[PDB]
Amino acid sequence: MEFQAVVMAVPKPLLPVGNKPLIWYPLNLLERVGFEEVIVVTTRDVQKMKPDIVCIPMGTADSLRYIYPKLKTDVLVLSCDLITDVALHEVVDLFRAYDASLAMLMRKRDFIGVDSTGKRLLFMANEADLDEELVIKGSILQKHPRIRFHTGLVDAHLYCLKKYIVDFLMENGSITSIRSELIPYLVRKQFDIYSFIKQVRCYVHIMKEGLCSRVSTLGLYMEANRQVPKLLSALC
Amino acid sequence: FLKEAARKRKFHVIVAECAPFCQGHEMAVNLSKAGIETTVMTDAAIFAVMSRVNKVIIGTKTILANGALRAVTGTHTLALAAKHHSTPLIVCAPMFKLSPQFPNEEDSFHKFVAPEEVLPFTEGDILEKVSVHCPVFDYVPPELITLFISNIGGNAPSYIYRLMSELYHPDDHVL
Amino acid sequence: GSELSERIESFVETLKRGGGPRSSEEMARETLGLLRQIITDHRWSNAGELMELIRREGRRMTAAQPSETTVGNMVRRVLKIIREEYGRLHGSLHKLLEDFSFHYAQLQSNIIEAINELLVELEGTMENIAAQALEHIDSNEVIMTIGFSRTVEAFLKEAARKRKFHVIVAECAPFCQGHEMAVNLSKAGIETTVMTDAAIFAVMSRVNKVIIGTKTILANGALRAVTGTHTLALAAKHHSTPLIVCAPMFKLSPQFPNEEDSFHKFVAPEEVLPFTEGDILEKVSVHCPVFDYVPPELITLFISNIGGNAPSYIYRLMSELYHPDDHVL
Amino acid sequence: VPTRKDYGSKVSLFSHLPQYSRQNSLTQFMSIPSSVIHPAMVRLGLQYSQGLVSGSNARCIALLRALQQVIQDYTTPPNEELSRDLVNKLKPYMSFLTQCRPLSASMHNAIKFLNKEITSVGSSKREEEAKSELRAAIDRYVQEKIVLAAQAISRFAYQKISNGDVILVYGCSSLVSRILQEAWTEGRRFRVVVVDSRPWLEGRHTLRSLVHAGVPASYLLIPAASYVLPEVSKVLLGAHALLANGSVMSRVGTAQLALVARAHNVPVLVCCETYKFCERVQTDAFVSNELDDPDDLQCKRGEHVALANWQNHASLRLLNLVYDVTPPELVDLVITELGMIPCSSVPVVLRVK
Amino acid sequence: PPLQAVLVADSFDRRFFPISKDQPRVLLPLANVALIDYTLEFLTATGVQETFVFCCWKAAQIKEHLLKSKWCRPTSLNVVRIITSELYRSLGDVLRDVDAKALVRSDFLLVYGDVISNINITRALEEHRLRRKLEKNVSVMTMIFKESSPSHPTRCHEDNVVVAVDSTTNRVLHFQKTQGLRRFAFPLSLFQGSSDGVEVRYDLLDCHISICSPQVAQLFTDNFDYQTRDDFVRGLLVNNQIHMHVTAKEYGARVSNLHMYSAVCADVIRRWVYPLTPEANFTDSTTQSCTHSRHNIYRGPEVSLGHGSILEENVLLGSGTVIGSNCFITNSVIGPGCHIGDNVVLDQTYLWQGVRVAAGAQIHQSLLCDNAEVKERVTLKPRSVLTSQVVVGPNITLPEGSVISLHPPDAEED
Repeated sequence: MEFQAVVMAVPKPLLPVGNKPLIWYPLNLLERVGFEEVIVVTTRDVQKMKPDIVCIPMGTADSLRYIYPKLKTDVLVLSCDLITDVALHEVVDLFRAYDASLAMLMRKRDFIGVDSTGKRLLFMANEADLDEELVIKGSILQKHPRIRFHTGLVDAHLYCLKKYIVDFLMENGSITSIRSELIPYLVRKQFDIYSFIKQVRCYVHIMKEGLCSRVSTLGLYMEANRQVPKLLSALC
Repeated sequence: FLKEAARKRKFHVIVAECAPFCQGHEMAVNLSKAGIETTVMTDAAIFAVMSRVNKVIIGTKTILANGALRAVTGTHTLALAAKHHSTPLIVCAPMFKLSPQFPNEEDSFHKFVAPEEVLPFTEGDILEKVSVHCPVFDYVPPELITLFISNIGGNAPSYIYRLMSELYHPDDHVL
Repeated sequence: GSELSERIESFVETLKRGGGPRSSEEMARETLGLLRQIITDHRWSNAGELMELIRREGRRMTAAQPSETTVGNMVRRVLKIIREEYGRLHGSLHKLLEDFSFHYAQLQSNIIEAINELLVELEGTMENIAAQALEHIDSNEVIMTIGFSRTVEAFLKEAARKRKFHVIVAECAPFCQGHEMAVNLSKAGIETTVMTDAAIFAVMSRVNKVIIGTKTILANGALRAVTGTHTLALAAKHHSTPLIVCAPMFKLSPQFPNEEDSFHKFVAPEEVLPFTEGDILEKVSVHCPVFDYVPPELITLFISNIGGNAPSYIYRLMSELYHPDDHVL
Repeated sequence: VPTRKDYGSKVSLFSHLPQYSRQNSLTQFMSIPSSVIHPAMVRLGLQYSQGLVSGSNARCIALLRALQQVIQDYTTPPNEELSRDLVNKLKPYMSFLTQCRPLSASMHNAIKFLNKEITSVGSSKREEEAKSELRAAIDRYVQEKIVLAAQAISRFAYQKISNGDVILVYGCSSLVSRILQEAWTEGRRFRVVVVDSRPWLEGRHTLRSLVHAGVPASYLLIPAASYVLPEVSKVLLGAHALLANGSVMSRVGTAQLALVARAHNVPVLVCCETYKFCERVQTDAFVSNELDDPDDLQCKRGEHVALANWQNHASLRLLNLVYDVTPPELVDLVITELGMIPCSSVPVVLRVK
Repeated sequence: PPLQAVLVADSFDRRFFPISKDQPRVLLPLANVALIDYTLEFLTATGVQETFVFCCWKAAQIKEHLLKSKWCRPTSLNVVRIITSELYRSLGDVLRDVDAKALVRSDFLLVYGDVISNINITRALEEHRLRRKLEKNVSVMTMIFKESSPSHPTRCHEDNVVVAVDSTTNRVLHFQKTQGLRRFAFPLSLFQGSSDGVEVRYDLLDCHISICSPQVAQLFTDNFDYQTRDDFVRGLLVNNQIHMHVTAKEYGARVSNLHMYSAVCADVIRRWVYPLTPEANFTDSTTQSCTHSRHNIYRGPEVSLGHGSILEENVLLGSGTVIGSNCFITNSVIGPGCHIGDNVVLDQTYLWQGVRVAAGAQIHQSLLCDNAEVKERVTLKPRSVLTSQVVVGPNITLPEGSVISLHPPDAEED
């Protein structure tokens, strides 16, 4: 079809958030809107739509290349810890209209630069790589003289990716943990990946109203456990 | 053409009677019988009322070769008023009303009937002096026409010559 | 006193820099008040010296802004008033088959009285024009206008209390002022509509009447209206629809289309093409004319405070309003 | 797929035409992996609704490429012929595309040609061969009616443009821009006057394209066209469709421009392809037209918008016309790949195809 | 509080190094009219009630030109005051002297004597005052910027700047030029307090118009090594707050070098600085009257245009200028008292008063100052500037970028 579903879980993914399985929330984000097939990459102990479950005897990029022969069309990566009240169409419309190569979703130490219209991704960097200051090129400003900076947003770890990007992940085994190596590289490349295109663009979606909380600690765990009930009241 | 669209649209129809034979009254009655909000009037008030009109749809007796018509008396003035106000004048006529002749002839174009309809016989002795003429039809040039709605679709008057070439043979024009 | 000088300089500067009074009525009132003031506090004895002083000051005010002809009209009206009052106190082909150096005493008081009478008439012109709305508007009528004019606004909203019609408003591309008029009309429940100039001819087949406002009326019955009125008049003439012009008497200038090129007021191209385009602004030549010329042949009637008249009689109004020697000013 | 709901209060004279809003898209109520609608058609409808592809030929080219993709991605089911299956399957896609944005004459003609070609496929031929033949027919049609026709019209119009001329164009038409660029490259030395209108402001596209080409150009809005025509020597216009009665259906600001040009005694020319020649007839733009988003009429003048909240006034209406019709009495010449023909020869060319 | 301004009629930088030897930068005729006239008209039109004119270089000429001008008349609402001194070497010394004399009281404007603009500052000044009354001595300066495109000819590299401002409330967090530099650096201090409405702006034209406060002059006395305004802003930003105001429907620009000069000239002739145009005659002079015609062609009195010559685009003819036969002039500004020959092509050329051009000359993109003269069969290339009272012999072809002046070492000699 158009998109393929993949939910990576590389216990933590089995924590009962809201007395329900933690991996049940991403699948619900995938379910109710087509998605008759889903591919899950989990540990050996993690086991119970139509889930295609594979074990991991390792980073996100390695798992994606590990399931490369499986994928056949554009991918939509989802995380194990993901409870959100967003409409998936909001990010897929951006991926569909501008024929973009990368589409991400975030919610209000990691600096991001968005253009005037507010959805073009122009700059992406971490605080650790920068030495002391923030360096910006002249060409990006000649094309886009206005760059709105965000620092406080959170990364939901969900991306609408193309197929040749996965082919590129297969080619170069240097990128690991795409969330910190592939997305910044693509953002720095829109201004090699140019061999599998047969111009690169990256887009973003900001909700500013939601429960887009990615569970990665005990505090966020309790916060999600407390906020899930008003959402489960409408979902089910 | 008018009563086929009244089932899905609502409009106002103005009907101008014909002075010699007031045949527009029957049309107005038949249209009002279907609920179209029709009105009847004289020819003298054609131009006076043709400032609020938006479209004109009429029928002809025959279509000449250069796209002109032989219509009932009063259509030439209607076309003149339409051209003065720049209003489209539609002519709904089938293909059998198309004659392969140009305005060659003279005087025998119109059909002249007894003057009884114009001036009655009970006037008096003035009928020996007064000369009365009663033309039934008139000539409408093509320049005042805008469109021709036929069974094969609407067309412009500047293409009627082709319909002639398509319908009749050049050797059978004189008959 | 120098206060008169300070006022004259401020008036000339405000007219030359930007626009002054927003409404034409306020402009005429301000001009007449300044003229009355110049007559009141000044050293003048004879009519020729006063007329030359007023002529020099009016020439300055006109040179400040040539497109602002309401001030030239008021100056010429005051000059005609002075000449008439002087002839009242001192004493063409049919005619054909003058010093102002005599000094009277009550000339100033009656000049001021005449100016006040002109002011009151200037104030009543709006109601006098708006009172003739029902004579030309009917029920279930469609009216088309362009721009924003107080006279046309009053003429339209004065008849909505007794008649119901549909009003179409065409905005002005450089300064979209028709939106305010459309909003003000819809606030009174007139069933107004807003549209662009590109769809003027496309919609001008279902229109029944046109009522518009002008900035000034020329001598042969032509107008200096906002940009877009020439096309409106052309469409009206193509569809043979009457085009009414609601304009008071102070919008009448005694000049024929003599001039060339300085007719229209050209403003910065920022409204047409923004400054943020790029480098193409060095090559592309942009022009932004505010006004345009409308010939008299495309006009049908003129509704004024003294009743409607045809354009072929505007010359007589000129002869009635201004003096032939004060045409050049 | 549900109905495309309307937006706002429409005008009394255009109460029969749809009025939508660009912010509210119809892809909200659909599955992310589109099952009932083809993904290519979904992306095409989204691009049409968002205004990404704005043009008669850009729209037709995008539609034809999407149809090629659909045919490549479509496999015929059993116990049924392909010649009728493809037409029946493409019908809802066309319905969805029309719901996203009313189709143009070019798209209608292209869809008619494609349906004819699909119906012409025999039941004995194989599936792969039929699909390849359809894709090749689509590509040859694009090549003949769009690229080669544009070259023939430019080659014919090059003789009409002379040195020292002052040509006046309106809106954004790729055919006019290509004609002017080729005439300038062939050695002609003239200057163009670009006329634009709100709210699309698409004339700036042709303006920048000409500046990039090196042609001296000017820019102004349509209400001042009566001011620039006295110095204009020729008026080049683009047409989206030519009806059977010779009338020209094009952007809204064309009929008024042609009217003003005739009043100033300036010969008007029209450039159009033969595949944009519609067989239907229309006398004015009221019975059939297209109403775009009314919120485009809002403008930031000064520091406040006079039409910021127009829906609060129940008596206030916002009219945003798109197309318009011009009578044949205002068009001097029509340029096509067949040759220069008058406007009262539109049906004759429709005869030959 | 009456609005008061400070006018620096001397720019302590010398880029017009040949031309500025005989005659100041601020009296160079742009459109037959000096730049200080443009600046004074802008100040008088924006609402300024009093100005303080400071001059060091060739101040006698400046003062006796202002004293003939219309702003020094008893009927002017913007009373001007000339303060002259030979010690001033930079803007910092001028502000120090203002603080020493206690001339200013309230929010005053700081503008150079070569700024051409039609911007109204009531809005920005109102914003400034309200902000200052919520923060009594915070919010000390407001720099006016005109939003443009980075492609525009008016944006020269020598003045080109990049800002890192707050989008919630306009506030300057980082400000730096981009003269000869390809990748910009922005420190991390900016993202310290709030960190949500931060934005980088590269589409801005520095109008060199700043709404200053007496405290600015105070700080100028405090910091002795503040030599300009830019250094004041950098030294305050390393550490009081400085804000901005962006305009999109008004024009404003400062003539800093020659390239900036030919950009404002083109804009002024093309009516981009309306109402300030040659047709308006905003100086109230009798020898600067003109008539605006089609294609933005300006003709003065006694133009004596010869038969055959063609004016094709935005040209400005002076009063007394004589045009010959069969000429071609375009995008060129000609001064009063000029005298052209025959078969003379002028393309983007600027002739000042007292120039004579012989027949057969072809001049393109070059500037002729007062009393210049060229003989027959002479061809000038782009950027081929002639200073005052130079004479170019016949049958000479000047190279591109050539500069001729009567002083020996500036660039060349007669």
